[PDB]
Amino acid sequence: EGREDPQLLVRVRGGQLRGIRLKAPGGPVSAFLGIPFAEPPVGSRRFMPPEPKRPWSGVLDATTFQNVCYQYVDTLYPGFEGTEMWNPNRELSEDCLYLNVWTPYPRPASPTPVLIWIYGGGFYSGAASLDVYDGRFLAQVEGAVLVSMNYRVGTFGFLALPGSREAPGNVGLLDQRLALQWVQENIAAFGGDPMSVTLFGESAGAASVGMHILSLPSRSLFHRAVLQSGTPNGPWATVSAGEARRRATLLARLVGCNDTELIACLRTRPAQDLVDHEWHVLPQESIFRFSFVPVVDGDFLSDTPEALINTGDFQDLQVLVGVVKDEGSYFLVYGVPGFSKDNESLISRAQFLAGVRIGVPQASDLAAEAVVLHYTDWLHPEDPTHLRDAMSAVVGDHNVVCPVAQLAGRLAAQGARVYAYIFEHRASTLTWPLWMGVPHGYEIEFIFGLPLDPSLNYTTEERIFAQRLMKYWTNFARTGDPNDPRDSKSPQWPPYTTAAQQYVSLNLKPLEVRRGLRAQTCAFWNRFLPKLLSA
Amino acid sequence: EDPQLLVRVRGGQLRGIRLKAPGGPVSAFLGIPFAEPPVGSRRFMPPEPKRPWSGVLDATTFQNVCYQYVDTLYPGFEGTEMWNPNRELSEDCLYLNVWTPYPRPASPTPVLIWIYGGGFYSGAASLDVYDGRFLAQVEGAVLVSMNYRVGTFGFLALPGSREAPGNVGLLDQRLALQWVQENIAAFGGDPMSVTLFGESAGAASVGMHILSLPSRSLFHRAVLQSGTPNGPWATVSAGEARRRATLLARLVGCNDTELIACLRTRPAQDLVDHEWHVLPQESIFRFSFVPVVDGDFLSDTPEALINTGDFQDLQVLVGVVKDEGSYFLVYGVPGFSKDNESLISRAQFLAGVRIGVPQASDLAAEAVVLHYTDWLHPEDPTHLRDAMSAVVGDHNVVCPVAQLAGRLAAQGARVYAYIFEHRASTLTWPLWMGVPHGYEIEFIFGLPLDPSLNYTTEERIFAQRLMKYWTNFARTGDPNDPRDSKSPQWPPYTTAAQQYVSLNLKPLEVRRGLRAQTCAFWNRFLPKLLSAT
Ligand SMILES: NC(=O)c1cc[n+](COC[n+]2ccc(/C=N/O)cc2/C=N/O)cc1
Ligand SMILES: NC(=O)c1cc[n+](COC[n+]2ccc(/C=N/O)cc2/C=N/O)cc1
Repeated sequence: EGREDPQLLVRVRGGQLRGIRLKAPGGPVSAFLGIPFAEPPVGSRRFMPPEPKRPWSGVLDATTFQNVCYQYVDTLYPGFEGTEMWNPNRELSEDCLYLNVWTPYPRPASPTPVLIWIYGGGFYSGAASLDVYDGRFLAQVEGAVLVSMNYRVGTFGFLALPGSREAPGNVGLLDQRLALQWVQENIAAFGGDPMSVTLFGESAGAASVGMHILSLPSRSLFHRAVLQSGTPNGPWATVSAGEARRRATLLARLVGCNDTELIACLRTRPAQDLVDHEWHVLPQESIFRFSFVPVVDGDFLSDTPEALINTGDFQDLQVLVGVVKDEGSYFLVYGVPGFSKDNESLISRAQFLAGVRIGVPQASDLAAEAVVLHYTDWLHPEDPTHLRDAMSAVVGDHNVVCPVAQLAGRLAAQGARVYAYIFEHRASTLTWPLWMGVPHGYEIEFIFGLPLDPSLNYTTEERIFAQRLMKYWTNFARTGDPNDPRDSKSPQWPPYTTAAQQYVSLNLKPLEVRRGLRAQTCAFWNRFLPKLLSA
Repeated sequence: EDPQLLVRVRGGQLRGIRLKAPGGPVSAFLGIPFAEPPVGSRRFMPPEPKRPWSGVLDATTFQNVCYQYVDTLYPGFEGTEMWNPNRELSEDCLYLNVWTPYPRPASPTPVLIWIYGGGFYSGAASLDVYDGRFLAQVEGAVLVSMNYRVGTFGFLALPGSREAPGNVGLLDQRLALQWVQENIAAFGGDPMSVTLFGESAGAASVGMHILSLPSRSLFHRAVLQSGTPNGPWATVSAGEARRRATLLARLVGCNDTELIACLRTRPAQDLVDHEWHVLPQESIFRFSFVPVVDGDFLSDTPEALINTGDFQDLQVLVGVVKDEGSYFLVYGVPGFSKDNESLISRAQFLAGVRIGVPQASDLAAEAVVLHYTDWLHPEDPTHLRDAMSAVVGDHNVVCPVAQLAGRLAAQGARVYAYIFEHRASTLTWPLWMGVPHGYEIEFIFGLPLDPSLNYTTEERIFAQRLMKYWTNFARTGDPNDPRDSKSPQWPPYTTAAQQYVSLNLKPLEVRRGLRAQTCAFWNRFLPKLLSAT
């Protein structure tokens, strides 16, 4: 204070922050990285809801990203950029309840709609500091205020002994909520408009967006929601209390540990230890299942997300939801024998039948067989390309595409304004093999405008496309309508309705309007497969 | 005394009639007895060979139609009456007809034996659509069609009983086949090129002869139009037969002997009267008295027999029409009538599915419903109505044909498949029914060649192709024109390629996968579903 840049000093409820002038392609952005928003959920506060960050004295340095929440680091393909980019890029620490604010520089004159990013990562990983989450471009180019919060992933954030006091579960969501509160209270200090807060996120982040939609206390904290390749409903995003309990207790067992005693013990265990074992607690060989995820606690989540979407009403809600061309593929290389990033993963019907059990771990044989039955191309039932692609499709449809359909469906049905997309563009920079197509999580860098960074080798059409997506997103943030209110030479993105089921393709090509998110196959997943469990 | 019209078969002498076919004359020997009238004590009994007769049996007129339900749902309406008996009903109806070229062909000629449909409860070999004159004249075929007992008379089985062993309508047919073997040379027929062909139940029977050992020496090729021995309707288990028999017997006021005797006492029409009360569910495309897995004629389930059989010295021509199921929707599926577009509501669809797949558990019905629902257009009646048509067609004919065509090929039979896509210009059912069950027969039999029938000339030409495929198939085991390169070729249906041709007014187009996905559902998952629940 005195010699430094007047435009980078902001006070927030917790006290004084000094941010950083960051270079974006189009010019400078204000950045306030690693702002604490909670008391470090450390020591005795492990598993506990976050507590509001106690005000600090002097100026907090908000110039660099803070610690990433303690998490499993993926090491299946070490060195590989396609997994590296998701890996923590800051120190792993339980003290990681920090959030990031990008805004134009200078900060916007008039209150500016807020985008709050919630990262995915299966609820066991992710960090708002990942390069693909860099909000400088949306800040710079769209003049948006962008906020991303770390929240506790894995056990630290989602280990629950439901009903207990010391590990009530969902605290990762509560961290998220707490940041959302933080934005309400503090965002105006940055020229953010607390009255125009959009949540967007992807994979688990989307599920988290969704759960905020579905959780009353969160509802007053944002106005519009974007769920990219994630939904709070679906087989992966939550667990029953019983399952949470069973997993928490087994994880306990596995590290050597009445809920207090158990949790107390868990709290004496080193972070790493918990991480080291978080994945041993899954009931089956699974892909796209994660150990510690939001629990249906009958608190944060009053009931199952399934119920909550089926029955709640979503009047004041505008929701942009969508999927990528290939939700499944990514998950295939991490547990489905046959699959790899290093070959074309042409599998056998055996390997498929197998992968279906892994992909749909919750399936009884009959269910699994229905899956196989549905996805087999009965012309080419032995066809490795088809089976590989089917396997992709199964995992993607089951965990992402169909829940998204269900979600957009029920949401529209219940008077929410829903825009739907399928993002069909494969980053020209993608390092995954062509077979994986546009895999889970690979629209994010476009939404964020990474292509705008010339030093990132994206093609010029990827820059144009990036701005387009950024337009959509920020338009949607701004108005609850991704559409450019002026510009109408460009085709409209109709709301997804139950009657029309319209959604747009997001390619390099202009918006193509399609009907039915896998309407047919999703009938299978959303309508039939449930009934096949009931017997 | 035209000696062309004069044949001596084993049983004595026949006087045929010289019939005019559009391109010349044919010898028709109609009303030829091939079994002792299955009357009186003989009712429900296997047919015994007709006793020899004195003098010259007038064989110029069709004989009685086997005693069957006459359909009344739309009286006077050509669309239904065309299937109704066009002769006097009578249990005394074990006669076959032979058309031949006139003159009697010089060299032994491939015989096609037609087995009519009629759900095993009706049909007759005298109906115009089974007129063998065209195939005799145009294609030089010796064409035989028998009557075989239908309904209770042909198929009321008290399995294991002496006096209603079951499958006697099939035995009737087997007898006609023996009769052809024993007699057809006398007509110029080649008892070494006998091709059975038939539709609906006529196909199931054709298939049942494929599946029945005694029948195998009685034909070489088989053509199964729009029906199969496998599948939901063509057979019943012994227990279900017994059940329906005993039930029918209850309904007409009656150990097996003591019961059959009583059924024996009953005027035909009394049996026919109650023939329908005996279906376990409010069904469609389900018939009360059908061949029974008796462990005898059918040593095991057609599925068992088609899964496990060896079929490598067998050629089969199988196919379906575009709308197998539609026809059946008007006969018990609320909301369907030939007298509107039958645009149904979602509810009527879920309902018209427990009637179409009557044996479905709610789960299986739901399975069917979710499968057939166009989720882009979930409530659009045009779809629901077509899906209904589809459900019933696929369930009953298409997919059964699929499994059959698949199993036969797998197990070494040479198989040709088709989907018949041409709707007759003269069709009397409304358009929404498309190409209903049964409506390729007119074409195969070459009826469009009779100019007085007001078939378009493009249909005349089509009929001719079909007759040519069928008779080529009859001649050679291969429907393809054995000299004629300007194609395309009808490839054998194989389990790999699953190729089959559309028969329509365009040239053959080869499609692959006979509703592969949908039949997957029907032939793979549905069994598993009910096979648990
Ligand atoms: N802690 C866990 O539950 C866990 C940890 C690691 N994996 C495997 O990491 C592979 N991987 C890598 C990236 C993603 C994407 N997440 O949004 C998902 C996955 C999981 N597939 O089953 C699964 C579960
Ligand atoms: N005896 C019976 O089981 C019976 C009698 C009459 N019908 C009604 O006739 C309508 N109909 C008319 C023609 C056909 C075609 N058969 O190949 C089939 C059907 C049956 N649909 O459920 C059905 C069963």
